[PDB]
Amino acid sequence: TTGRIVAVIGAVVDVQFDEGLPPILNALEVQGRETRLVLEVAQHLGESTVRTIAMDGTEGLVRGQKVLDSGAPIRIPVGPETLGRIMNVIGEPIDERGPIKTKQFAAIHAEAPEFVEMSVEQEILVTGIKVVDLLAPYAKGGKIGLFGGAGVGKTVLIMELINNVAKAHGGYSVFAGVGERTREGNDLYHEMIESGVINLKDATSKVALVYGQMNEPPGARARVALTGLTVAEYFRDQEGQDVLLFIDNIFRFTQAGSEVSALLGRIPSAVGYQPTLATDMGTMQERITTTKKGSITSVQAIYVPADDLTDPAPATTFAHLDATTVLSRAIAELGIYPAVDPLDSTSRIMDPNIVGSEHYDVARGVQKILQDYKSLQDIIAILGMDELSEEDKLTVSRARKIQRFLSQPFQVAEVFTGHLGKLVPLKETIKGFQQILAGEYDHLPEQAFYMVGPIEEAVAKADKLA
Amino acid sequence: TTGRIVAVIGAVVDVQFDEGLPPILNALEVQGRETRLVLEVAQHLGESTVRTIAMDGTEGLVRGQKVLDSGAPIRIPVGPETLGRIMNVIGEPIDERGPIKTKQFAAIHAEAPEFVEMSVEQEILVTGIKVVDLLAPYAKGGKIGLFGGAGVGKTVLIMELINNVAKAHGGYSVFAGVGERTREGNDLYHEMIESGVINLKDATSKVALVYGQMNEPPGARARVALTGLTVAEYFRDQEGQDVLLFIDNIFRFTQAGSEVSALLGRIPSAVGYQPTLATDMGTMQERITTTKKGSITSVQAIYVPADDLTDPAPATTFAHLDATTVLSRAIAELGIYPAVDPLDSTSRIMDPNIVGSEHYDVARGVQKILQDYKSLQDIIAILGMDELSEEDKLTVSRARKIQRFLSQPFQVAEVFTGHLGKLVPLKETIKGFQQILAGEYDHLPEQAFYMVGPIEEAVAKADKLAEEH
Amino acid sequence: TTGRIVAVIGAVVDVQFDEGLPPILNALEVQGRETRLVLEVAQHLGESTVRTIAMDGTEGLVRGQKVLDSGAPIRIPVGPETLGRIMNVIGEPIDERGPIKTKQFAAIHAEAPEFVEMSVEQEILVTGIKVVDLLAPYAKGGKIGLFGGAGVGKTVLIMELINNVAKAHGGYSVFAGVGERTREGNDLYHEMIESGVINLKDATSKVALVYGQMNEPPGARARVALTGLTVAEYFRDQEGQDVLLFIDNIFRFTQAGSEVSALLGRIPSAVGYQPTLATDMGTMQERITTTKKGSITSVQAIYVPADDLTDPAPATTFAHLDATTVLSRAIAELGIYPAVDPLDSTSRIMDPNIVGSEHYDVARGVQKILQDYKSLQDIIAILGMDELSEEDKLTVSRARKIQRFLSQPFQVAEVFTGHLGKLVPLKETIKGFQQILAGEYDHLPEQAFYMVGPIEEAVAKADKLA
Amino acid sequence: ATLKDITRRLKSIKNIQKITKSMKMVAAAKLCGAIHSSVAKQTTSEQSARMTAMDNASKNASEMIDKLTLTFNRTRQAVITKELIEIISGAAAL
Amino acid sequence: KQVAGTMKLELAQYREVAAFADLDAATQQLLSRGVRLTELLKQGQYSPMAIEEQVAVIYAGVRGYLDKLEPSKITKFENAFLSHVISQHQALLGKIRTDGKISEESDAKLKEIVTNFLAGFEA
Amino acid sequence: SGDNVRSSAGAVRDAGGAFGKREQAEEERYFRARAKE
Ligand SMILES: Nc1ncnc2c1ncn2[C@@H]1O[C@H](COP(=O)(O)OP(=O)(O)NP(=O)(O)O)[C@@H](O)[C@H]1O
Ligand SMILES: Nc1ncnc2c1ncn2[C@@H]1O[C@H](COP(=O)(O)OP(=O)(O)NP(=O)(O)O)[C@@H](O)[C@H]1O
Ligand SMILES: [Mg+2]
Ligand SMILES: [Mg+2]
Repeated sequence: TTGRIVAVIGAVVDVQFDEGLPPILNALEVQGRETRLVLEVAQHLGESTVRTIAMDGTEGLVRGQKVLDSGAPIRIPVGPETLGRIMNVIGEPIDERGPIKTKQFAAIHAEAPEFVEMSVEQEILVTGIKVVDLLAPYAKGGKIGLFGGAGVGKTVLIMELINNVAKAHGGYSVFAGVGERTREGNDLYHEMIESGVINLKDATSKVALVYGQMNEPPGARARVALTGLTVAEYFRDQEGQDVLLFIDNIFRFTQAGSEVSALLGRIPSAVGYQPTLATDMGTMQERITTTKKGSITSVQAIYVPADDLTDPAPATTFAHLDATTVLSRAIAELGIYPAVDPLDSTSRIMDPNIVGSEHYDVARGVQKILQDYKSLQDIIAILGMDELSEEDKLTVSRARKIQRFLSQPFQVAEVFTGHLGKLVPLKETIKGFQQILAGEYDHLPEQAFYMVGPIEEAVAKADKLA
Repeated sequence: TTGRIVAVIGAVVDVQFDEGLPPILNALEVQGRETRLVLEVAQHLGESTVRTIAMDGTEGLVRGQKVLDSGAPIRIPVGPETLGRIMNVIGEPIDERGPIKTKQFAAIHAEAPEFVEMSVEQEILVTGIKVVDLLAPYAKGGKIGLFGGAGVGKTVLIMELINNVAKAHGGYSVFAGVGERTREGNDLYHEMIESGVINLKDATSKVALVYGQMNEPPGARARVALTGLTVAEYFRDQEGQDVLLFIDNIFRFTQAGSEVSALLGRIPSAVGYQPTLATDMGTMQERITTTKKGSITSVQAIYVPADDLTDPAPATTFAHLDATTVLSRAIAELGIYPAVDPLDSTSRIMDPNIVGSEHYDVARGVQKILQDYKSLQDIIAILGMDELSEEDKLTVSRARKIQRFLSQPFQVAEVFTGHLGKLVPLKETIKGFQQILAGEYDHLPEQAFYMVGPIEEAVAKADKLAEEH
Repeated sequence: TTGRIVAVIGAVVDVQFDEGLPPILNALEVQGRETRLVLEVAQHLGESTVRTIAMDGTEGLVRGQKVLDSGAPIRIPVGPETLGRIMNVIGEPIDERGPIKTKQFAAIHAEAPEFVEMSVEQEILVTGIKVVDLLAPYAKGGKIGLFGGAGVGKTVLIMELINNVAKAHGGYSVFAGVGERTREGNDLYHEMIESGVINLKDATSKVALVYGQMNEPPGARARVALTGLTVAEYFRDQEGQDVLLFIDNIFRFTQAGSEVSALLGRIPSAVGYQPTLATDMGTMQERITTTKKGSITSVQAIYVPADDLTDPAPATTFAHLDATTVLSRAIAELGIYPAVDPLDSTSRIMDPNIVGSEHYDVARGVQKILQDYKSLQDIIAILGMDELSEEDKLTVSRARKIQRFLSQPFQVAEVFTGHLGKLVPLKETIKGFQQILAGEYDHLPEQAFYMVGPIEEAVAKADKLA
Repeated sequence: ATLKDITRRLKSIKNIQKITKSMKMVAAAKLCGAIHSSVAKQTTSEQSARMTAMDNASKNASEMIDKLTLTFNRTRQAVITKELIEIISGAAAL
Repeated sequence: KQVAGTMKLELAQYREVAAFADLDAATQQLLSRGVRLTELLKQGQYSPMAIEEQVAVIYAGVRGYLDKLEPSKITKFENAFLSHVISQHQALLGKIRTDGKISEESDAKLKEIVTNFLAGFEA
Repeated sequence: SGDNVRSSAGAVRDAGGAFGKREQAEEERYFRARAKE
C-alpha cells in the first residue's frame, strides 16, 4: 500500500496510510527521490498516521509525497563480503566499490540475548598499556568503555588498541564510526589498507567498516551503531567466531537521539535529553555482548560533553561496561598520556582470584599512594611541601614517579610525543611498579619515568640526565 | 447527590456531576469499594466536572463509578473519646480497637482564628534541656519549630519533649504522624502504652493519635496534618484547657502537595514546589495557634531537604514559629546531642525583660564566646594551638567546655548513648554556664562537661576522671 | 483603521482589526483614556488579531474598547527644540514646560546604517579630559562602558563631557534614562540646570533628556533607549554633528527586554534572559556608529550582575564596547578627580595604527609607571622607603606627579569648586605626560600638577607655591 | 560541583588568604619554609623565609580563590538555567 | 556486643587522630588500635564467618592483644588464627554461640590463645 | 564566614586534629593535677 507524507520537520516525517499501516521499526522508502531515502517508523500517531525518522536529509520532501512500506525494518548485508567494505546506516556501500553481494541480510533491530545465553567467563586481555594492563585490565569478550572529553584521548587510544590488539587478533573485527570525523574514517581506511587488515584485491580482509559521521543527520547517527552492531552479531552467531567491535563514540548515538526526540513529541527529560535515554540505550548496549554462541570484545569510545561525567549520557553508560578507562583533561594538561584516571577507571577483572594476588596487590598499592597524594594536594597548594612530614614527602615523590611511570608513548601518537612507540608486557608492568613502590628507585629523578616503556627505560633515561 | 468518575490519573480523579455540583473542599464517597474512599473536591474544571485528590489509593477505580457527595468537608471524630485512639486521615480508627463512638464531628477544614482572637501572653516553658532553655527558650502555648536535615535528631528530640513535658502535663496532648515512618508510629504507640500516657482498659488516656505515614499516597499526607490539628482544636476551644500538639514533620504536608501539584494543572514554581506553597502552609499554620479561648503548645518537626535551610519549604516555615531549635549535622557529627545549633536557634522570649537580665546575658555570653571560637577555628587552622595570646587560647578552651556542656543525655535516648538521661532545672542551667564563663572551671578537663546534667556532675565526673588516671 | 481590544493580560494587549491590520512595531492609540496609552505592535496572531505591549498602565481597558492604528511606529519630536526638554517614552514632554513645538517627527524604530554608509576610519573623540584621552580614548562613534556606582563623580563627568564635546565639537547630547529612579532623574535635571548644560531661559541647552522611570512598565522601559536614540540620530543625519548619547544603565535596558520577552510568553535562554538578547542588543547598539554625515558616540553606564563579568547581560554588552571608563572610590578618596582608574579603564583604539605611535608610547609609559609604583607600595611600607635605588626613588616620585596630573578641574564644577574648569587638547596631554616621563619636570613639587590643565599651569603653580 | 560546597571552599580559602597575608607582614616586621627543615635534616634567614612563605601562600590562595569564583558564577548561572528549564517543562506539559 | 563494645565511636575517634598521621605515646596509641582493628575488619568474599568466629578474631584486636604487631601482618594472622580455632578448638566456639556470650572462662581461653599464638606468629 | 575553614575538609581535619591533640594532653596534664589538689 501507498503512504503519503503529511508533515515534515527536520528529520521527523509523518506519513499517513490509507490501507495497511506499517508497524513500528518498519522501514519506509520515500518515493520520487534521487537517492534512497529511508524513514523508520517510530510510532503510530493514530488516524492512520505514523511518525517516522529519516535516515538522510529531508530537504525537498513535499507533503503528499508517496512513501512505500518495505514490510521490514532496515536490513543490511552481513557476511564475509562486508569485510573490507565500508557501509552506511542502511547498509549501502560507500567505498565506491560497487554492490555488496552477500547472501544473507539482517535487520539492524533485534532483541538482545536472553539471560540463558549470558557468558560468565572472565579472562584478561593484555593490551601493552601499563595503566590499563595494571589498574583496570581489559577482558576478552568484555565491554570496554573509554570516556574522554573533547580532545583528550579517546581516538588515539582506540587506534592504539586496534594496533596492539586487532592486528594480533585471529578473527573478524568491526569498526563502527559513529558521529565522529569523516576525515578520520579516511585516515582509518587508508591505515588499514596499508597494514593490510583491508585488502582490495585478494579476499583476505578482516575488518568490516560501518560509518555515519558527524556530517550525517540525527536519524542516521542514531542508528549507525545498530548497523555496525548488527554486522558484528552475524560474525558472532552465524559463524561462531571471536568478534572485535570497535565503535568510535557511542555517545553520538544518544546525542542524536536527543535531536529527534525533540521533534517526536516527547516531553524532554533532565538536561534536555529524551525520556527514553536509558531504555533506548539499553536495547542497544545489550546486543553488544558475548553469548554462549560466540564472543564480542567491544571497545567503545565515549564522549563526555562539557567534560561532565555526570551528564545523563556518559553517566548512564558506565553500568553497561565491564571495564572503564576514564580520560582526564587535567591529567592530559599535565602532559600525561594516555590521560587515564588511575582513581576512576575500573575493571570487573581487577580481582585477585583472576589476575593473581601479586598483580592485584600492586594495583592497589598504586591506587593507594596516588589516592594519598591526591588528599595532600589541598595542603600543597597553600603551604607548599615544607609543611609536609618526612613521611608525606616520600609518598608525594613516589606518587609523582608512579604518575609519570603510568604515561607511555603510543605508536599512533609518535608525532605529538616525539618518542618511538612502546608496547609493555604485563609482568614488566607489575614489576616496574612493585619496584617504584618498594622505594627501589627513590633516587632517580621524576622526569626519568615520564614517557617510557618498561621500568628499565626509566633508569636508562636517568643516567642520560646525570 | 451522585456523581460519576470521568478521569483517574494518580491521586487526581475527575468526577462529573449532573445533578448538583459539590462545593470545593467537600468530601466525596466513592461507591463500590471494600474500604471507604474519600475524594476531596479541589477544583471546578467547568462543564459540571470537579477535580479531586484521593484520600487513599486509586488502584481499582473505574471510569463512570458512582460518587456520593457527603454534603460537607472531611469531618472526623473529635472529643475525649479520641484520646488513646489512633485515628486516620478521614477519622477512621486504625488501632483495630473498633469504632470511635463520638458525639461530635468537626471538619478538618476551617477558617483560622481572627486577629482579635490572638493572645499576647508569653510564659517561658521549661524543658530540662539546657541548650533549649538557655539559648532559645520555648514558651507556654507557643509554636515550637524543630528544624533538621535527615537523621540529626528531630524525632528523638520531639520524643524527649513528650517524655519531659507531656508526661508531666495536666491536660490532653495530640500527636499527628505526617508522612513519616509507620515503624515510628508503632514505637511511639507502644511506648506511650508503657508510660501509661495511653490506657487501653479505661479512660485515663491523655494523648490522641492521628496517622498518615509514608506508605500513604500524597493526598492523605496532604490532609492528616489538618486532621490532627482539628482534634487539638476541639481540645483548645470546647474546653479552653491546655493542649499540647506534636506533629512529626509538617514538611510532609508541603511535599504531599508538591506530589500532586502538576496533576492539578499548575505551572511549577521555584525548586519544583507548588506555587501555593506559602499560602497553603499559611491557611494551615495560622490554625495551629493559641487564641483567647485556650492555648496550644505546639512542637512541629520540620525536615530540611539536603540540609539546606534556605529551601522554600523550611524557609517559609520559620515565621510561623515563636521559637526555633535548629539541628546541625556538623554538630551531631561532633557527637553532641541534641545536635542543636547554638548560633542558629532563636526564640521570641529571648528578651532580658521576660527571662530577667541574668538569664539573658549568659545566653548571649555563650553565643558570643562560641562565635569568637568560630573565628579562631580559622586562625588556628593554619597556625596551631600555640600562637593565640594567652587571652584567646583561653576562650578557645572555654568554648570547648561550653560547647560540650550544651550536650545532654536524654531519657528517651538511653538505648542510644547508653547513659542515664538527666533533666536539668532552668536555674541550674544558668548557674552552670554562668560559672563556666566566669573561668571557675578552667582547671577541669573538657570531657568532664560532656553528656551530663547540672554543672555538678561535671565536677563529679571530672573527679571520677582524675582518680581513674 | 480602527481596532477593538479583545485581550488584556497585564502589559500585554491583543487587538482585533477587522480590515486593515497594523504591521509589527506599529503604535496603536487607545481611545477613551485621560492620558495617552500607546500599544506597540509585536505579533500578528492571525484572525485579524494582533498582540501588543502597552507603554503605560492597562487598568481601565475593556474588551471592545476602540483602538487606533497610528499608521507607523512610535514617532517622537526631533530637532533642536528637544534640547533642555525632558521627553517621555512616546515623545511627550514631562518637564511640564508645555508642548515640544517641532516641525519634525521620527519613528523610534529605524534600521541601522547600511554597510556602505559605514566609516572605515578610526578617529578618536577628544574629550579634553586627560586620563580619558590619554589612557582610554573614546572611539568616535563607539560605545564606552561607564563603570562606577554612585558618589564617584558620575553626574559630573557626564555633564562635563556634554560641555567639552559641545565646546570642542559642536555636537549636542541626549540622555536616555533607562529605568531611571524618578528621584535621581529629578536630581539630575536640576544638577544639570545649575551646571549650565541646561538653560530654562535662553536656548543654550546642550542636552536633550529622555526618561524611562522604573514605575514605568517593561514595555516602556525597553523602548526609551530607542526614543532617546532616535533623538540623537536627528542631530547626526540632519545636522551632521558628532552627537553624544548617554544611556545610564544599559543593563536595565537588557532586563527591560527579558521582562517584555517573558510577558510575551517566550522561552528564556540561559540565565533567564531573552533568547533575543543579542539581537535586542544588536538592533539598538548598531544604530550607534560613524556615518558619512557625522557620528554618535555613546557612554552607557554598566551594571555587572553578581559581579560576574560572564553573565549574559554584560558579556552581550562587551561585544559592542570600544572603551571603558572605570570610576573608583579608592581614587575619589585620594582627592583625585575625575576618579577614573588609570589602570582599569581601557580602549580598543589604543593602538599605534590608530592613535599614532607617539600617543601610544606615552599612554603605555604612564600605564607601566603606575603599575611599577603600585607594586612598590609593599616594600615602601614594610621594608621601608629608605633602601630605594635611584631608579626606585624616581619611579615613586614621577608616578605621583603623573598620578596627580591625571586630576583635572571640570568647568561644570566651577559653580562650587570656585576654580576655572579646564579643557585639555589631546596635544597638550601627550606632551605633558610625555615630559614628566622624561624627567624634565622632576625639580617640582607634587601639588604643582594636582588639579591643573595643560602642563604649563603645572610649573606656574609650582613657583607660586614655591 | 555544588553551589553550597563551592561557597564553602571560597569562604574558607578567602579566610586562609587573609590570615596568611597578615603573617607575611608580621614576619616582614620581625612555619618558615625549609629553614628548620635543612638544619635538622643535616633570625635574618628565619624571617626571610617566613616572609617568602606566607607571601607565596598568600598568592597561591588568591589564585585559588580567583579560580573558585569563576567556577562559582559558571555554576551559579547553570543553577538558574536549570531551575528555569524545569519550571517551563512543567508548564509546557499542561 | 561485648567486644564490639565501643569500637565504633573509637574508630571514628581514631579518625580524629587520622589528621596527623613526635606523637606522644598516648595519642600514638589511639592511632595504634584504629590501624590494627582496621586490618582485622578486612575480609574475603564468599567466605562468611559464623558470628562466633567473628567474635573470636575481633576479640584478638579489641582486647589490645595485637597492638604490638605490624598492621600489614594482621590479615595474614586472622587467617592462621581462625583456621586454628576452627580446627583445634571446635568446643570453644561451640560455646560462645550456644550462649551468644563471652563468659569468664571464655574471655580467658581466648586471651590464652591470641597472645601466645600471636607471639609464635611474630617468632 | 566566621569559621569557614572548619566547615570543610583538608585543613579542617588539621584544625580538628591539632585541636583535640592539644586539649588531649593538656587535660591529662590537668588531670593528675586534680589529684594533687
Ligand atoms: N596517547 C597520546 N599521546 C600523545 N598525545 C595524545 C595522546 N592521546 C591524545 N593526545 C593528544 O590529544 C590530541 C587529540 O586526541 P584525540 O585522540 O583525537 O582525542 P579524542 O578523544 O578523540 N577527542 P574528540 O574526538 O575531539 O572528542 C592529539 O592531537 C594529541 O595531541
Ligand atoms: N539525643 C540523641 N542522642 C544520641 N543519638 C541521637 C540523638 N538524637 C538522634 N540520635 C541519633 O541519630 C539517629 C536518628 O535520629 P532521629 O531523631 O530519628 O532523626 P530525624 O531528624 O527524625 N531524621 P529523619 O526524620 O529521618 O529525617 C538515632 O538513631 C541516633 O543514632
Ligand atoms: Mg575522537
Ligand atoms: Mg524522623
